[PDB]
Amino acid sequence: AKKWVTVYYGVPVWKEATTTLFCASDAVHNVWATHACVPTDPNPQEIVLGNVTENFNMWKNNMVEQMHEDIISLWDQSLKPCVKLTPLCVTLNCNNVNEMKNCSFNVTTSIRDKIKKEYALFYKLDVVPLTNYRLINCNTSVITQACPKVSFEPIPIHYCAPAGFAILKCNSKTFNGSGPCTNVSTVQCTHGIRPVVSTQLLLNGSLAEEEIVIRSENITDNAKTIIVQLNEAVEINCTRPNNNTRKSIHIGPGRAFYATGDIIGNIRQAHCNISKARWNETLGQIVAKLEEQFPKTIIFNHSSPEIVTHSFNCGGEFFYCNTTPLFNSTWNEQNITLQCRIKQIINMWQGVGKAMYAPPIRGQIRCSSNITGLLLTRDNGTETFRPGGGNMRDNWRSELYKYKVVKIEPLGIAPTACKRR
Amino acid sequence: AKKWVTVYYGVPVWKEATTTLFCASDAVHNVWATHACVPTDPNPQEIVLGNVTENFNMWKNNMVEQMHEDIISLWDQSLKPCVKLTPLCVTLNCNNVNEMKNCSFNVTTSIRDKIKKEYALFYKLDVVPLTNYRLINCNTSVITQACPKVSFEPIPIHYCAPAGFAILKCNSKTFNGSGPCTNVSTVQCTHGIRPVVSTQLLLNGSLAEEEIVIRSENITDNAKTIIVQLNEAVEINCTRPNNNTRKSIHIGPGRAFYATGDIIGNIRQAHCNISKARWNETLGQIVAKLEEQFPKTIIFNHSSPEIVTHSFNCGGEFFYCNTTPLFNSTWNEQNITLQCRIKQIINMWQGVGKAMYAPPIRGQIRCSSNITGLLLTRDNGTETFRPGGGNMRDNWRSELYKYKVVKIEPLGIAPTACKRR
Amino acid sequence: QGQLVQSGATTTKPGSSVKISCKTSGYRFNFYHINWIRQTAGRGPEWMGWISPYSGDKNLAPAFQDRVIMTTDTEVPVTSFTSTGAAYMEIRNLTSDDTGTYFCAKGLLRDGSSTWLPYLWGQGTLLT
Amino acid sequence: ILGFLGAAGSTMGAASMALTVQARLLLTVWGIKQLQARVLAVERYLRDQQLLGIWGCSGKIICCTNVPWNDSWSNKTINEIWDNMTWMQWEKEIDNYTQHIYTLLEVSQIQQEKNEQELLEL
Amino acid sequence: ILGFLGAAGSTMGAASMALTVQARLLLTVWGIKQLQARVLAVERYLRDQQLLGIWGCSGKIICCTNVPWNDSWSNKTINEIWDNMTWMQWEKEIDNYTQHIYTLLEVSQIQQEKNEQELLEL
Amino acid sequence: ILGFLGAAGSTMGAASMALTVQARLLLTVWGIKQLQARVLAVERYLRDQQLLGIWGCSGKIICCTNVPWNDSWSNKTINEIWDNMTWMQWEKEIDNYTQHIYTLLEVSQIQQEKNEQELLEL
Ligand SMILES: *[C@@H]1O[C@H](CO)[C@@H](O[C@@H]2O[C@H](CO)[C@@H](O[C@@H]3O[C@H](CO[C@H]4O[C@H](CO)[C@@H](O)[C@H](O[C@H]5O[C@H](CO)[C@@H](O)[C@H](O)[C@@H]5O)[C@@H]4O)[C@@H](O)[C@H](O[C@H]4O[C@H](CO)[C@@H](O)[C@H](O)[C@@H]4O)[C@@H]3O)[C@H](O)[C@H]2NC(C)=O)[C@H](O)[C@H]1NC(C)=O
Ligand SMILES: *[C@@H]1O[C@H](CO)[C@@H](O[C@@H]2O[C@H](CO)[C@@H](O[C@@H]3O[C@H](CO[C@H]4O[C@H](CO)[C@@H](O)[C@H](O)[C@@H]4O)[C@@H](O)[C@H](O)[C@@H]3O)[C@H](O)[C@H]2NC(C)=O)[C@H](O)[C@H]1NC(C)=O
Ligand SMILES: *[C@@H]1O[C@H](CO)[C@@H](O[C@@H]2O[C@H](CO)[C@@H](O[C@@H]3O[C@H](CO[C@H]4O[C@H](CO)[C@@H](O)[C@H](O)[C@@H]4O)[C@@H](O)[C@H](O)[C@@H]3O)[C@H](O)[C@H]2NC(C)=O)[C@H](O)[C@H]1NC(C)=O
Ligand SMILES: *[C@@H]1O[C@H](CO)[C@@H](O[C@@H]2O[C@H](CO)[C@@H](O)[C@H](O)[C@H]2NC(C)=O)[C@H](O)[C@H]1NC(C)=O
Ligand SMILES: *[C@@H]1O[C@H](CO)[C@@H](O[C@@H]2O[C@H](CO)[C@@H](O)[C@H](O)[C@H]2NC(C)=O)[C@H](O)[C@H]1NC(C)=O
Ligand SMILES: *[C@@H]1O[C@H](CO)[C@@H](O)[C@H](O)[C@H]1NC(C)=O
Ligand SMILES: *[C@@H]1O[C@H](CO)[C@@H](O)[C@H](O)[C@H]1NC(C)=O
Ligand SMILES: *[C@@H]1O[C@H](CO)[C@@H](O)[C@H](O)[C@H]1NC(C)=O
Ligand SMILES: *[C@@H]1O[C@H](CO)[C@@H](O)[C@H](O)[C@H]1NC(C)=O
Ligand SMILES: *[C@@H]1O[C@H](CO)[C@@H](O)[C@H](O)[C@H]1NC(C)=O
Ligand SMILES: *[C@@H]1O[C@H](CO)[C@@H](O)[C@H](O)[C@H]1NC(C)=O
Ligand SMILES: *[C@@H]1O[C@H](CO)[C@@H](O)[C@H](O)[C@H]1NC(C)=O
Ligand SMILES: *[C@@H]1O[C@H](CO)[C@@H](O)[C@H](O)[C@H]1NC(C)=O
Ligand SMILES: *[C@@H]1O[C@H](CO)[C@@H](O)[C@H](O)[C@H]1NC(C)=O
Ligand SMILES: *[C@@H]1O[C@H](CO)[C@@H](O)[C@H](O)[C@H]1NC(C)=O
Ligand SMILES: *[C@@H]1O[C@H](CO)[C@@H](O)[C@H](O)[C@H]1NC(C)=O
Ligand SMILES: *[C@@H]1O[C@H](CO)[C@@H](O)[C@H](O)[C@H]1NC(C)=O
Ligand SMILES: *[C@@H]1O[C@H](CO)[C@@H](O)[C@H](O)[C@H]1NC(C)=O
Ligand SMILES: *[C@@H]1O[C@H](CO)[C@@H](O)[C@H](O)[C@H]1NC(C)=O
Ligand SMILES: *[C@@H]1O[C@H](CO)[C@@H](O)[C@H](O)[C@H]1NC(C)=O
Ligand SMILES: *[C@@H]1O[C@H](CO)[C@@H](O)[C@H](O)[C@H]1NC(C)=O
Ligand SMILES: *[C@@H]1O[C@H](CO)[C@@H](O)[C@H](O)[C@H]1NC(C)=O
Ligand SMILES: *[C@@H]1O[C@H](CO)[C@@H](O)[C@H](O)[C@H]1NC(C)=O
Ligand SMILES: *[C@@H]1O[C@H](CO)[C@@H](O)[C@H](O)[C@H]1NC(C)=O
Ligand SMILES: *[C@@H]1O[C@H](CO)[C@@H](O)[C@H](O)[C@H]1NC(C)=O
Ligand SMILES: *[C@@H]1O[C@H](CO)[C@@H](O)[C@H](O)[C@H]1NC(C)=O
Ligand SMILES: *[C@@H]1O[C@H](CO)[C@@H](O)[C@H](O)[C@H]1NC(C)=O
Ligand SMILES: *[C@@H]1O[C@H](CO)[C@@H](O)[C@H](O)[C@H]1NC(C)=O
Ligand SMILES: *[C@@H]1O[C@H](CO)[C@@H](O)[C@H](O)[C@H]1NC(C)=O
Repeated sequence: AKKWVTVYYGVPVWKEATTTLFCASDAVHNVWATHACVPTDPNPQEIVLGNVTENFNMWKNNMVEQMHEDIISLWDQSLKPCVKLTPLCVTLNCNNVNEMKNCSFNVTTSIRDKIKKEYALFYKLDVVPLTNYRLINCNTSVITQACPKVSFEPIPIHYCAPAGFAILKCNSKTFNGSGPCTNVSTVQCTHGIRPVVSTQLLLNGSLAEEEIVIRSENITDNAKTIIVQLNEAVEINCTRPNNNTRKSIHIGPGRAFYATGDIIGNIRQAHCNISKARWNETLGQIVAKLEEQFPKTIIFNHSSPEIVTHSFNCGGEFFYCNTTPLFNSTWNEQNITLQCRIKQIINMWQGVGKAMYAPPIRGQIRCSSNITGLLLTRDNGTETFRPGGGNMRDNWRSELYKYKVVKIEPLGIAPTACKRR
Repeated sequence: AKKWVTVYYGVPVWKEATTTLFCASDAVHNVWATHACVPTDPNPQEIVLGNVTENFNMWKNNMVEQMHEDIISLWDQSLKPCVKLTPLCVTLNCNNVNEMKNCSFNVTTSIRDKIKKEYALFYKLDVVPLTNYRLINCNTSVITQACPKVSFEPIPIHYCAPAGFAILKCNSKTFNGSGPCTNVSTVQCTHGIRPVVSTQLLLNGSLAEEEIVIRSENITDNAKTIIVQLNEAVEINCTRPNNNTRKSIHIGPGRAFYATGDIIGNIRQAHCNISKARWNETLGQIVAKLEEQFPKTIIFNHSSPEIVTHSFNCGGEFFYCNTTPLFNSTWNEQNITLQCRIKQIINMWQGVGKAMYAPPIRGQIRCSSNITGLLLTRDNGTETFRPGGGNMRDNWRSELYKYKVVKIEPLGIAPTACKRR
Repeated sequence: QGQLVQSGATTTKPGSSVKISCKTSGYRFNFYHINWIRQTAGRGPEWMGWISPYSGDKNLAPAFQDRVIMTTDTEVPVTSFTSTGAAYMEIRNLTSDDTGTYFCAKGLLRDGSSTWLPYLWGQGTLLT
Repeated sequence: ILGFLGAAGSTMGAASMALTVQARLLLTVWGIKQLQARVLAVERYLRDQQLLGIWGCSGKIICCTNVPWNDSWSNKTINEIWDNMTWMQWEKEIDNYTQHIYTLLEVSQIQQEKNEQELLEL
Repeated sequence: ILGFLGAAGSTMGAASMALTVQARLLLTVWGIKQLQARVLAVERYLRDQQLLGIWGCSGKIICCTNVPWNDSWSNKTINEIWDNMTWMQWEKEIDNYTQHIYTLLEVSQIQQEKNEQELLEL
Repeated sequence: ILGFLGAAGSTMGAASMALTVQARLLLTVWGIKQLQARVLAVERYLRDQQLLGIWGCSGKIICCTNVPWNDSWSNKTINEIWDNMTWMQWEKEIDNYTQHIYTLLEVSQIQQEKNEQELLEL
């Protein structure tokens, strides 16, 4: 027979591409601005691609490089209207308590030529001696007070591909970071992802099915972070027991700096709690697969305060929990408690020259979370793994390993015995 | 025969229109933000329009009125994040050196209630007596320091017409500003245009083919600038030989004003150099065509410090070169050197109320450029031509004379002996 | 739709050579051929040959091939569809047999089968 | 052939051939300006496709219709149009009646599918 | 059937059936990003419709043409293509000549309405 | 006729005539708002053209199909519809089954070009 070209439109064929995704949320206002996202589809159309095998790689995946920049942009966008705490860069006369200092300082008020002497409390990590003190940032950057009405709540964010593009899933319940996934499905949007800012310990993330999996790029390369995913969360319970009070200080027309003053009741210690047994059985499960990739003995030690300690957000205040009572074991009732410090000024992500002041939360703080992951770093005759973190885009990468952006090219030409008149 | 209307789609017919063009660049960051332009097409499809004759006019051409506003917008856009030098508007106690003053002044530091006494150098054009001194702008406008990482480098910018529009070229190698060009070609984008900010002397521009051409609107009208285009560039060499030093002055949290302090080595004079012979043969060529439009004797004199002197940008600092040893001739080895002054504060283009502080460049400065144009202005029995400039949009106009925006209207109806069933 | 003015009435003597002009206006000079026709006292009308102001291409009858010098200038554009050009006419071996009225004629169309057909005539020039 | 708009100064008979060349290339300060021109490009294009649609020419490059050529528009012969005038010369001469013929093509298409609807009733 | 892209790993003969499923779903930091993807979606779509238009396939899902299958593109039989290879396997093998066949479909459409225009002259 | 939407309260038989009138006019705080409405206008329009395309009606204003009228949608006669009810009255009565008939038109078009493809195999 004879053969002519016949054009087909809408054929299942796709290329790997990189495009701008958009958000889809459910639903006062949070920093992630999830009220502004499209109302996420109540019916999430997941279509299973039978017989299909696709080549994934969570480490080249550009969705994490795009989400990470969206988080950084949402951070800067949320601090544009809020009050900038530049008049607080003044000489501080700080006391002690017994740890946060008791600092007093002259400040310009709503009237530009009258001075008041206010007092406030500042944690030692927020101040440095020049005795007289100052805020830690003043020789570095302008600081903006976080608006005391925007919430830091991680909200389930869905990432959707534009019309004419596609995201590909991977239902393989033992999938390691890269390679070919033999259980692929296409999705219009990703699942509910929470933009949890964390360090060393992945919080509130998505668990794994079947057994716990560990991932990496080149695991034999020591300078490559290890992303471990747990199959059963271990309960973590953190709290700041001090009953603090918030004071409004009018330092300008409408500019109201919220400070800390007086601890009602007992002075105590901000800390966390996880089960000694549940972290023992879970560290044992993490030890199991550190054999499937290695031979040797498995040593856990402390890190080599943003990165040295477990740093997250509990009710609004950024803890820095010493995780040495966590990674202190060698594998051939009881609560484990970490001593957490508290900062109010954070350098967010970069170091260009913008910091943020977290306004103090009134009363007592206690939050309960799920540690579902772990970011390790291996360094003789043994192998020691220390809590790493490496970079913040490893957090989103632990949740965007299942996904991958491809573009649809629906035009297809092929020969058949068919000629037009 | 009988005749019915038959519709044709995609017919070569265009109208003159005015639409928003976009940029296309090649490729730290420059003020022109050429990294943000579309990667310019490696294959520039130039299609020759045979038999076509189009009516051009570089003086009604709206691409220069649009580019000129894009330059002004890029200037304001590049100074939004940079530090604003309003605390420098303070009483200055200035010395001399032998010219730039040696000024000292109290300044608020990173701590809001402590004072330091800094010293710095400011050219006499940047200061005015109130002996005590101040910065020249303080009774006029807020000044923003140019970010010491954005470059003032003129980058080849391509202007492209949208889909459905067209730009028309003119390959006539003797084309004067207006009239009908008998060698037309269509282009998707313009050529590589450098947004060189200059005055009196066109720098680094596009030469002419065959002979040098002069242009104007109504050359008999004296109040109309003359744009002369050269066919062979004359080499200009400028330099600031003083070996200056940059000092970082922390005048706020993260706000670091870069000043000038101490001249290492010899104190000397910022100046330029062009060849006396090459400017003699080129002034002679400019004299040749000042006869083809006039009869008389051709006198060159000085202008009638932004406009009086040749003002450009050499390595980052804005010179103001006295061009009197340039235009001093009457036509019926040796270097010509101009005495250039240096400003650090410029009023950019407009005078609404925004000025820019160029941070000092460290070390020695020397740049080599090509003068390819000239902006003259004629004023008894003789005719004298003085260096003009007139307006900044004459600079882009010297490069956007070959181009013209037309819109495509591809629908065409016409009669043929053809009726549908 | 334009004028094709010619030269005057120049009368020389046999053996010499005469130059005849043909200045165009009001139409795109490059889009149409320029024909040369004459009517002598002894015959009737006789087609000599046309020249292409665009292609620079000449085609002339064999009876006038080794005598005629035929050239054109290049149009000076006035508008988008208007121009001003000139076509020139010379002859070699001149006699009193060639005495007659001579004109130039612009072509008829720009495409098809009657492209060069002498449509728009000049004014006439009386030879020797 | 000649490229994009290559036969702009050519006869209407020569330019009418290979019209798919001007049919292909028909479709923050820098960012907003560039997106502004991108949206306008699709609008101007779809207007022409909208017109070709309500004329029965949706998909055609050369499209014959039923509207007879009214000599009030142009009393010129076919030979003195397609073999002489250029496409830019022609539509300046028709410029006035161009809006009149757009209305004629639309009624000849609504009075063609309406006669077609009665045709398929049997 | 199977859904959106449901027959991506299926034979070209099975996937070619019910192609209207991948034809339907083809068409401030959050706001600008979302509007950026909305404009691009209509551009990529209209490019395919622009191509289908200048091929005579404007409105078709399966569209036969006149261009014969040059064996230089692929010397495979119809049976070892439509009953064996998948649509993603096929166009990787044709990837090079894909731009050559786009030019062939366009001239076969401009040399079809031009022969159609002479047909209706009688 | 009557203008844009001029026969909105008229019978379906009168409004069905001259439908090219509602077919023409279908296609910084002020700037972003205006560009927001410009992009949405092309999206809503192309959705209707996308639907008309995968029905074989790409280019049609009145388009007959193969799907028979299921009396479960409406047991009314043609005379008590086109000569009585208005176009806004009708589609409120069909509102439920409207999504069912969109699926029927799409399969009747994919099972028409597929039978057409076998037709041209001979
Ligand atoms: C720009 O605008 C100009 C002016 O309008 C266009 O030039 C004109 O083009 C038309 C058609 O393209 C020409 O009409 C044709 O004329 C030829 C005559 O050519 C023959 O005879 C010549 C002299 O005897 C001879 O030069 C030719 O030989 C070749 O060599 C020359 C070298 O000089 C080369 O330049 C030529 O191109 C030739 O290839 C040739 O032997 C005539 O044969 C044509 O008739 C045929 O074609 C038509 C259809 O086109 C058909 O209907 C006929 O039956 C026959 O089959 C046709 O009449 C005209 O002569 C040109 N010049 C003018 C008008 O002054 C130019 O094309 C435009 N270009 C663009 C890009 O727009
Ligand atoms: C942090 O440091 C702050 C100082 O910079 C502390 O604030 C001070 O706290 C002391 C108590 O520890 C207060 O002293 C008390 O004042 C009250 C008020 O009475 C006064 O007025 C009456 C008039 O009716 C007068 O008669 C009295 O003599 C007092 O002058 C008294 O009732 C108490 O007896 C006691 O004197 C200071 O007033 C208070 N100063 C300010 C400016 O607030 C703060 O407590 C420290 N906080 C922590 C957590 O360490
Ligand atoms: C612009 O004006 C500036 C003043 O506003 C000039 O700065 C001053 O420059 C002079 C020199 O010209 C300096 O004087 C020198 O100081 C050094 C430092 O030694 C001092 O400290 C030791 C302690 O170890 C002490 O024992 C000495 O006595 C000094 O007090 C001496 O080594 C020199 O001998 C000489 O005294 C000034 O210190 C300096 N002042 C400041 C604030 O910088 C500046 O040079 C001028 N620049 C130009 C280009 O004109
Ligand atoms: C992990 O998720 C839990 C549950 O969403 C978070 O606990 C919430 O914390 C906020 C603010 O502290 C309270 O308003 C909610 O009432 C809490 N919910 C529950 C069920 O207790 C917890 O803060 C999250 N952990 C991290 C690190 O983000
Ligand atoms: C004209 O162009 C030359 C060459 O691009 C410019 O010289 C450059 O100047 C920059 C900054 O001073 C240097 O980093 C480059 O290395 C220089 N290039 C060369 C080849 O020397 C010159 O500055 C331009 N003149 C003007 C007025 O813009
Ligand atoms: C406020 O200024 C006065 C000025 O006399 C000073 O005595 C006092 O110590 C200042 N307050 C602080 C907290 O430094
Ligand atoms: C700011 O001061 C701190 C003192 O704790 C010092 O460690 C840091 O290097 C300083 N940074 C700059 C930019 O001066
Ligand atoms: C933590 O895990 C428990 C146990 O499944 C679950 O009930 C709770 O919702 C989880 N919290 C989050 C924030 O995922
Ligand atoms: C994931 O599995 C593939 C094969 O299934 C293997 O090639 C790859 O090395 C694995 N990844 C890691 C990090 O071991
Ligand atoms: C992994 O890293 C080691 C060195 O750390 C190197 O020798 C090896 O080639 C790497 N393997 C891969 C697959 O990158
Ligand atoms: C904290 O202190 C406030 C008064 O400042 C009191 O009303 C509240 O009951 C206290 N809360 C606890 C848990 O002690
Ligand atoms: C954490 O708190 C929850 C609720 O208060 C409790 O059920 C769980 O046992 C606690 N776990 C640990 C390790 O403290
Ligand atoms: C963490 O705690 C251990 C003992 O539990 C202590 O030795 C270590 O110094 C602590 N880490 C830091 C950073 O202080
Ligand atoms: C462990 O912590 C939980 C909550 O954090 C608490 O209820 C429980 O009593 C603690 N157990 C011990 C032994 O401290
Ligand atoms: C700074 O202020 C003091 C105030 O006593 C004054 O004496 C001194 O002259 C000032 N410095 C300058 C440079 O004016
Ligand atoms: C600012 O002061 C200068 C003094 O050199 C004067 O020439 C200028 O007119 C003044 N401008 C205004 C707006 O006061
Ligand atoms: C200046 O002219 C010389 C000579 O042609 C050339 O080599 C150089 O690249 C030119 N510089 C610029 C910036 O155009
Ligand atoms: C340019 O040339 C045209 C004719 O070619 C003439 O009319 C016009 O005056 C010239 N322009 C100038 C500035 O002389
Ligand atoms: C040019 O200007 C002169 C006066 O300067 C005027 O008389 C003449 O009409 C002008 N010509 C044109 C073409 O504008
Ligand atoms: C300029 O001065 C610096 C020291 O400030 C010196 O290192 C450098 O060599 C000097 N350059 C010249 C050209 O003299
Ligand atoms: C300008 O400098 C270049 C390179 O340094 C040199 O070749 C040229 O001769 C100089 N010309 C003049 C006029 O100084
Ligand atoms: C330029 O130089 C000449 C002498 O070379 C001098 O007379 C004139 O004043 C200078 N121009 C200015 C503005 O100072
Ligand atoms: C002219 O200038 C160039 C560079 O500016 C220099 O190399 C040359 O020596 C100078 N010649 C004279 C005579 O000054
Ligand atoms: C031609 O058009 C005129 C109006 O422009 C109309 O009155 C006349 O009836 C028309 N004639 C034909 C034959 O179409
Ligand atoms: C179109 O109308 C205008 C009315 O001003 C008239 O001058 C022009 O001649 C008309 N066009 C034609 C082709 O007749
Ligand atoms: C096939 O294509 C080649 C170029 O790829 C061409 O030279 C040849 O003529 C074509 N043959 C057929 C039969 O189409
Ligand atoms: C396409 O061209 C490339 C050239 O690098 C060649 O390697 C490849 O084999 C070609 N494709 C086919 C299907 O032959
Ligand atoms: C009518 O539609 C119903 C479902 O709504 C279906 O079950 C029935 O078979 C259909 N009948 C006809 C004749 O189309
Ligand atoms: C459509 O469904 C609703 C279900 O609530 C029903 O009330 C309504 O009558 C239905 N429409 C028709 C025309 O029957």
